[PDB]
Amino acid sequence: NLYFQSMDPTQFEERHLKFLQQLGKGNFGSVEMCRYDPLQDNTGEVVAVKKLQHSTEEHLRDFEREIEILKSLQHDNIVKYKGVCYSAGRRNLKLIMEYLPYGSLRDYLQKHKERIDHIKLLQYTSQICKGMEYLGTKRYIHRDLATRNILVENENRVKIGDFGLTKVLPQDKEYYKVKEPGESPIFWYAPESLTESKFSVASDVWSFGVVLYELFTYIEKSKSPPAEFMRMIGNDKQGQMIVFHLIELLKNNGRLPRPDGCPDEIYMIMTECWNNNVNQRPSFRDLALRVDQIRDNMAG
Ligand SMILES: C[C@]12O[C@H](C[C@]1(O)CO)n1c3ccccc3c3c4c(c5c6ccccc6n2c5c31)CNC4=O
Repeated sequence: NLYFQSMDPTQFEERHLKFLQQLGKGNFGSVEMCRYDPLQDNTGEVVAVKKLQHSTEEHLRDFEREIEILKSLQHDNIVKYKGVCYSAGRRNLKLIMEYLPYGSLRDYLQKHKERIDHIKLLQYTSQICKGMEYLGTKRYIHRDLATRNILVENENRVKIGDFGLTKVLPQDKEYYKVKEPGESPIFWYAPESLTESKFSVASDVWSFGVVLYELFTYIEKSKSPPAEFMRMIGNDKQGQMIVFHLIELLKNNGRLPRPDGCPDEIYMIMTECWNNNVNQRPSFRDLALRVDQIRDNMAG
């Protein structure tokens, strides 16, 4: 009460934050490209700005937690927090981040196959694992690992990007039980996430296996996890029947197929991440080491 705590409201003043264009839609909000030009001389820094799509009291509270999460993270493979803009005369909140020119990893794989080979895919895989190791040290569960939520700075560097679903583990437990679910990326979910609403570092590892799958399909049409799972379930199915069949499929060892051209060793990593036994999944530290040893064990 007596003394409130707030980010520096003069760091990014709304009157110097110039809207350039929309960048995309993410968890609970949208992202725009702006220029922050306090010397109004057509210089300044380009930045990315996240804003809520539905500014309810609950969503604003969740957004504050998301902002605090990102601000607490400093890592080469996590998108950089820059600050907050208290816009609308300090009666609104927007998140300011660094601008990463190539957008989502999902879109980069589709648009820039000319400069992607397996060496680059393994490099991105390694970087993703290291960012996830770092999140683990803060007891953060990302909860939406997918190439749509990873960002590309340049052909040599990717960064985990969208923290809209991220949760902090309770102090006394190794999982977070979500008790108000909204829109769920079910084709990235671990089985215990589908059946018990339990999220953990190990469920992030499951989803990382789907990310690895995505990388090695090169976002080829018809190979995405939704398209492949729907092909296995039956493209006709609708509503909850889809979830029922997905759960039944995963519990009895149905899995995404090996992508064309994917080495058996990379597919085996995917398979080990996709273990119904939560405790037997590898750690992100195991995965970073194994992937970097594979990379290092090539000639050169
Ligand atoms: C919504 C989304 O818009 C596109 C990619 C994206 O993640 C959607 O796939 N998107 C871009 C498309 C083309 C160029 C740049 C971006 C971009 C950026 C960010 C984000 C970001 C941060 C937090 C949540 C979502 C974010 N996006 C971002 C984003 C953060 N910094 C960015 O440069």
